[PDB]
Amino acid sequence: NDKVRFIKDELRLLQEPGSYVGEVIKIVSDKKVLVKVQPEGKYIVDVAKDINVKDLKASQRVCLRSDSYMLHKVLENKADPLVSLMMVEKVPDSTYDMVGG
Amino acid sequence: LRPGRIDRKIEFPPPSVAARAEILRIHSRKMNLTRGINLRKVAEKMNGCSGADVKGVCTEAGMYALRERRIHVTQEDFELAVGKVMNKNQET
Amino acid sequence: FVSNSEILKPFEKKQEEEKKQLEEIRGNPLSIGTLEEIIDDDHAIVTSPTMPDYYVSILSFVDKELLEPGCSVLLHHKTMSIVGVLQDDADPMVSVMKMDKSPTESYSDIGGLESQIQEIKESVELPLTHPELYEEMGIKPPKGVILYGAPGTGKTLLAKAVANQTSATFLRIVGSELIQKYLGDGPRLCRQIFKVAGENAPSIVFIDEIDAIGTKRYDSNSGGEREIQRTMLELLNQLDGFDDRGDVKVIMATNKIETLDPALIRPGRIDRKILFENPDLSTKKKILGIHTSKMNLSEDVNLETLVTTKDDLSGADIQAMCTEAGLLALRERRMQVTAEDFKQAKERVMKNKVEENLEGLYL
Amino acid sequence: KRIQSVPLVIGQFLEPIDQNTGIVSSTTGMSYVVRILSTLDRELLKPSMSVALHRHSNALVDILPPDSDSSISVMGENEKPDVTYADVGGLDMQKQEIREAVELPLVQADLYEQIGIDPPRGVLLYGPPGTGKTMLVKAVANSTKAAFIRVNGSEFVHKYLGEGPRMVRDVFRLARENAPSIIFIDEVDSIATKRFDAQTGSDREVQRILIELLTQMDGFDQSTNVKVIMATNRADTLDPALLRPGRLDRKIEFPSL
Amino acid sequence: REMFAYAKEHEPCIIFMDEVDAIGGRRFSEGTSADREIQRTLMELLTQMDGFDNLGQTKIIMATNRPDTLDPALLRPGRLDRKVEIP
Amino acid sequence: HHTDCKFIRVSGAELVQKYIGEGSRMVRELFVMAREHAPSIIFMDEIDSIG
Repeated sequence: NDKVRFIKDELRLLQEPGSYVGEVIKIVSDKKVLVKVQPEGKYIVDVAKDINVKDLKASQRVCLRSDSYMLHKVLENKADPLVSLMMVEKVPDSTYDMVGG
Repeated sequence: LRPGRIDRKIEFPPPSVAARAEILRIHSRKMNLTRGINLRKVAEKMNGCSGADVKGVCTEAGMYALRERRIHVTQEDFELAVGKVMNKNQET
Repeated sequence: FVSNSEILKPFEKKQEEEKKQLEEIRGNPLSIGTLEEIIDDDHAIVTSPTMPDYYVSILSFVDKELLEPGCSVLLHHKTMSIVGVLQDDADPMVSVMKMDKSPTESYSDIGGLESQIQEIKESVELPLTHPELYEEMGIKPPKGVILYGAPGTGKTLLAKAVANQTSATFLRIVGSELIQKYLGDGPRLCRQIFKVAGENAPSIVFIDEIDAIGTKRYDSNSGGEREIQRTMLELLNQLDGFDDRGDVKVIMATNKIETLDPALIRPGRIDRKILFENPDLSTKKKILGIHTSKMNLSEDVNLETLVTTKDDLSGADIQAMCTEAGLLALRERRMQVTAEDFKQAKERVMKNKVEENLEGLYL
Repeated sequence: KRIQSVPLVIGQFLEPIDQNTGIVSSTTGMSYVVRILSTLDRELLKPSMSVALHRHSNALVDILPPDSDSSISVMGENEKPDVTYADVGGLDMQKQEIREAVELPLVQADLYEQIGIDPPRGVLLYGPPGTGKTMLVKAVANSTKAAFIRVNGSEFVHKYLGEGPRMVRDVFRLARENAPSIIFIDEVDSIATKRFDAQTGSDREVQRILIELLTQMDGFDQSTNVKVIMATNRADTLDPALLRPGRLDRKIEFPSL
Repeated sequence: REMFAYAKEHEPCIIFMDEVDAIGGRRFSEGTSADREIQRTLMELLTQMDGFDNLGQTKIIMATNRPDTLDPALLRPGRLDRKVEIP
Repeated sequence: HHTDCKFIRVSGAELVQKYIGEGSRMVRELFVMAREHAPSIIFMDEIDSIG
């Protein structure tokens, strides 16, 4: 029955405007986080009441809500390669046995 | 060149017959081979080859095996692989 | 009781009413943008990262002095009005800038140069540490010093000890980084160098190893000979045409400064010309004891013995033998370095490591 | 699932996040995070799979079939064959190397696993421009008679910002559906150059066009069932980073004089 | 691509070129202050006369003040077959 | 590999870009990448012309 009730109540969730995509840059003591949206500009929003600014840092992919324009949760971090071209190789496979003579 | 920047200067000697003998078996260790070949005889025909030329012989070793449609690499492929690599170094 | 009613009571009442207005003032999204220009009517124009254009009125939480063309401010969602100015923290632009705070250096390791130290200390460290000498006398200290001499004299450690005692901002500009691939970025870089150094403290400007424009040598960066003047004259106009009271101290040093344009040296602003030569047998005895102070030496090793063997060597050649002697004993892993390691180390430095040319010789 | 039934915004899937929740990228350029419809599943789609989005809310509605739209979608055969391989002589030296690195792995993929040799994921071409590089590729398309994709190097550039990178990933998706697929890019040096990569403050980056080339090729070709053929002018023009291990190692130069 | 789009519609069409000193040259990419628009412009003129698209009813008349300012790749056969000199 | 480090190359061709404040930052930007991660062992690429 709960599976049937959740599907019939999905119409309210489908009509929700959704959320944007942005990255965290810096924070302040006012609980206002700086979110940089890739297609759009930058927007300073308020963190959720269930979270705080202690778990937020620079270069963090998060979820920015649409209608209320506030932070929801944290998605993922920033990838290892940065800027234009960044070569990151940790613990290669080359050893002394691979080099003869 | 003056001290204070580079504290150690290592001179790399060019590969030799005894040097390329142990290098040839390492690059060929990742592919199929045949015990009927010789490690120091193949490197003896090559003279003045760099480390990329040794890997080129190993890389081209499996190319000639695809023409005969066989899963093994005999002495016939090594003789054709060296002749192709030696021509690339003497060209240009 | 009486004062708390006239101080704490009206203050807490205004702060609670101000926070209630912050919800209507500062919205949820709080869009931002780039400020272009301001007008005396309290109206400005701000451009968001999406490149729009708007004209609104300047609201509270900002003044006329805090507004500068080219800065970033805070906007509003529906009305697009300016909420206030947003200061820029965590360095102005670049985080890899050579600016540091109180590095580790002393005057004991630079010993032997005191003849050349007295000139640079009075023109740099003295006005910063004791400003009452130049201000009360009426003289104006020079705006910078320049160094010249043979390579290997250790001209880098001369200005390194200044940053520790002055306890101020210390900047470094590589002479090879002065130019840029894109034409026009040369003066744009040098303009930002003096801009950052001029905002916070007199500080220090130290430029070392200038290969710029000298005997070409860069074929991957093409200036067309026109970028040569625009990049170099930018450093000249900042040391002459730029208005300054003598706070900015710019130091330039490299192997040979004679190949540079003497007009770029700007004579009369730099009153200190310091020359460096090879030390004698008396000075090398003090320099050798510095590098061997933290080193464990055997009983048979004598400091006066190695100095006698040293012939035509600079300060960098002495440290090379102490480093090489430590590596020779490192292979055998000995606590105290014996005398046989110093004998083999001093021979390899002056032979393979140091290549002694004839230059001017005529025996 | 039938609530919408009306015009929908074309989306593209990116990464899974939560159960019945995923991030999507609309063709409008603005990425949104919505919830996956209950009748759908995260396993029924692909990381690069293109989906549909609601008109206003941009919520996920229906998953489009595994085919995309760039230009004509390039089915690959319309009146294509004209000449054959026998009509061009003298290239038999370079023709044998291409047929072994292109036509051979598409037929028997187990030959490389037995000999222990990693087949190149594609083949480049070098030498003086304006002579060859169109003769050998045309002979392979007629001899193989399979999926073939011919897209110009500068064709990936679109008048819209976000449309450029979206059309790059859409080419590799069509090659994954049909196993004997050959991707051909004529004059790739337009979007791939030595340095020159930073466009500074003109529009965004434009490096993303090159980033998608390195991202899609390095993440795909796990079964080595897709090969990419590119033509250029000289070697000094192309990005030298393309010859590193882990990506295409093939180098073929047209003999001069 | 818009000009050559009318070749398949109207078959008896001949597209001219008027005194090209710029987009006909080679000028590979080193620096050059983001020339990619002109760089890709050269790639389009070398596309329609190269790729598998077949027309045969469309002629390309290109006029210039000197052959040295033109891309040597464009001067190769397969694109400009006959060079008519007007001394 | 034996030192358990992160191998990072240096391409001197792309180290010079043009931005606002980042123009000359890209040259020495690789220094910061070796700060946050101590096991660097920076390697140099694109040495000279081999022909």
